Amino acid sequence: LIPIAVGGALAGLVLIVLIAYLVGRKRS
Amino acid sequence: LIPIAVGGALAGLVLIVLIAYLVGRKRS
Amino acid sequence: IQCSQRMLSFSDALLSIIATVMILPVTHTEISPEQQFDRSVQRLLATRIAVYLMTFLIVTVAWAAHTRLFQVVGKTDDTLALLNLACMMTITFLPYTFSLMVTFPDVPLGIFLFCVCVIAIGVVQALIVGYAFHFPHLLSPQIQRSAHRALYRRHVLGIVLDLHEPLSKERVEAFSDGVYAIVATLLILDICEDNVPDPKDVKERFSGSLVAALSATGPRFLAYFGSFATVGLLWFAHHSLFLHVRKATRAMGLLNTLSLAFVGGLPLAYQQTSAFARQPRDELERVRVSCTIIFLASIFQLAMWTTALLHQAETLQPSVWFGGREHVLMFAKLALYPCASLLAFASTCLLSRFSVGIFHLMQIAVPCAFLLLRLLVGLALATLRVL
Amino acid sequence: IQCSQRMLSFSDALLSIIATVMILPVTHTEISPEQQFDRSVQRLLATRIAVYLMTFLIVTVAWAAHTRLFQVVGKTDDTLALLNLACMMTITFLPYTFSLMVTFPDVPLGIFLFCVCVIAIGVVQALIVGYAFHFPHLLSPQIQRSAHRALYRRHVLGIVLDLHEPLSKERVEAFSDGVYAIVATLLILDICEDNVPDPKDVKERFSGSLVAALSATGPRFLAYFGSFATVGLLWFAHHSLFLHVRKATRAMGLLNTLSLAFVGGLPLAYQQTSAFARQPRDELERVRVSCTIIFLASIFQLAMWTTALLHQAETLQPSVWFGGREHVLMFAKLALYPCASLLAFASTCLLSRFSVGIFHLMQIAVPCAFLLLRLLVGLALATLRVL
Repeated sequence: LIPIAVGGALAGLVLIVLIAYLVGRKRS
Repeated sequence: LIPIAVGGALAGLVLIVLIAYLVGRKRS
Repeated sequence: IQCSQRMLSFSDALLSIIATVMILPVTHTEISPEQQFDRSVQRLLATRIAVYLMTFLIVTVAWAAHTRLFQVVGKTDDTLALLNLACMMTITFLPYTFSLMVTFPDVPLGIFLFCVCVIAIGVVQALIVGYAFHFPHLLSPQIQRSAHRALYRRHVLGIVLDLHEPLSKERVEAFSDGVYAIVATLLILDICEDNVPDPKDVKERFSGSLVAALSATGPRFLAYFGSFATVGLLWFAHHSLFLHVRKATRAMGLLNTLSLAFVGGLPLAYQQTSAFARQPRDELERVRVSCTIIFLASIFQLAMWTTALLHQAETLQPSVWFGGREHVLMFAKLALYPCASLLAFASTCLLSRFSVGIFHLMQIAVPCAFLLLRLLVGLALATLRVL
Repeated sequence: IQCSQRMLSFSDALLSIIATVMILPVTHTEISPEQQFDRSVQRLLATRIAVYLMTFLIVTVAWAAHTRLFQVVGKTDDTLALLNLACMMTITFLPYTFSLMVTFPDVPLGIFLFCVCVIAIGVVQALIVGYAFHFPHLLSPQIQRSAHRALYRRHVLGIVLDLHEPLSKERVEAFSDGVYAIVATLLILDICEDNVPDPKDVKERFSGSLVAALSATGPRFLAYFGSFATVGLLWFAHHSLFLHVRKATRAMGLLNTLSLAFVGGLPLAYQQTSAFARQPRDELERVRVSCTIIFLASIFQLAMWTTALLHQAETLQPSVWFGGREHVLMFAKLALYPCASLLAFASTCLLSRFSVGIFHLMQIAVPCAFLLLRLLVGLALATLRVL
């Protein structure tokens, strides 16, 4: 059912947040 | 009836405001 | 360690909401059924108004205590923010508990619950005081500069467990703005909640003519227009007054509290005044009620300015002192509304049958008078200079 | 000519109220009748939620336009205050008109009325722009220092009739505080309105035992407790974040708008979660809904801070830069809620039958974690320093 799919969407959101943070760190 | 009496109470309120203003003016 | 401005602003918003909560039952009341069921409905309405006034005053007292407490405390940290949140949460219960107490005076449970709420507020404020005084750098500069701080650590605790004293001008402004904003938009909330034409409603009664269904509800829209205009102009007067204040005293705070408490009733007055009765005598009475409410609202702003004038030499900006560059304009600006409301009232006695129209005309007159106030003051002073 | 701070604060309060107005129908909804009338009630509920979201976004756009307009305009006078009041009054109609339009899409009257409201807002803002540029001393220092002001007099008019641009940090804080305060105390208003035990109610059902009547309404009190706690802690995270910002960009504003829009739904989530169903599977679904709403609310605050980190070199205070004295603490503080909400969600799949208890335990865990966050961060960093 959907619960795992919406959880995956949440995981994707946190992943884009993480990639933004890592990009900022690399830019320094 | 009361309307004139309550209007007189309103007049008394504005009168105390006026006396406060005049006291302040006199104190200067 | 960071500035505490924003947390106090948030607390003021919460306190405005909590203080004005009990107005909703009054406006959501069963306003006017025909054939005069007043003989029994007016007891309910008066009870609701009394509860509103009492709860507003209690919450204002709590807000004043909070303002003093965070006047002695200068800075804030992660812990003080959470403690303040706890204090706000416990404050939010005062209206419901007071209403429960008044509803069931014989049962001791309500009184006990009210006492519990008050004790909780006191305990949390005492915890904040202790935390602040355990870390000296958080107190205000004056307190931590002084060597008697040891006595104050117990003094403020004794307070939390006179007219010349200062209040925080910023917090007075914030709380007043919150209350004015809540009241001004008070009866658009219900319009949005329940006044959108139902498809079936228009289909049956109005045969699908949406315009007819919309026009059927004109009176409440007009009441909202009038209420918002009046409350906004009262706020404008308040804002103009307080732009010229250096320090706010406790007497000014009390007068401001009375002004706000009486301002709160305007939405009900306008709702009733547009709640047309069966015969015009009731309409004249409604106009009288609206005029007296407006006068009571504004006369206390005027009284606040006059009270501050008594110590203008220290309390006010020089520009408003006697003989100042804007003293006359300030007096006229603050006196406008009381004069118009009083004249509208008196018209009901002297020119009764035209008084409803005079009230409508006054609603249009006051805003324009405010808009041109400087020009009209200049004109009048120029004319009277050589008389 | 006086500072415009207070008028902008009042406008922000009004805008918060107007934006959050349409939440009331959602919480005042017919929450849960047994035997699953959902098959027809859920269309109504979804329509109401969609209307809420759309109206909130529209009013936020209007607020952003206002913030920019009074960013170019620096000072205020008696005329600008009244013009701003007119602008606010015309803004207040957007929710009702939008709801009317969506209610009757086929009838052109609703669309026409919405267009009328938008045109009125634009016209009033154009009047403010013209008045400001007709009197140079009111504009901000930068504009009136520049010699190209002639072009700007038309440019801003063209705007009122991109991610790197600045917003007013003060107005972002004010609007966010207004929305947070409105939402946090959202479902105590209805408790006060309709949840005081009626004397006859206790007399008949509870045989006069006021305590039994009071305990009959425990679930709504518990829902209010949880809602206020969660919203207050979210505001605490927001406040801690924004204490460390030098400048706010449009991307940060958009992320903040999303965060607030999703924050608005928490009262409904808690009301439903305490609206116990007939069987526990619905309870698990309710817990899942609450967890996802909380995660959506907080992940956007975290995203806002990360977006600001991309230009920290100019946007943030030095203390939060990479390698700063509080960078790690800030990251942990902003990441706390998303982590707890995500784990509570996942528990429903991995440890389902204990997930309701885990949600209750998380509600107690998060506040304590915030309270001790500095100490726990120090401990974890000390442990990991030599690993």
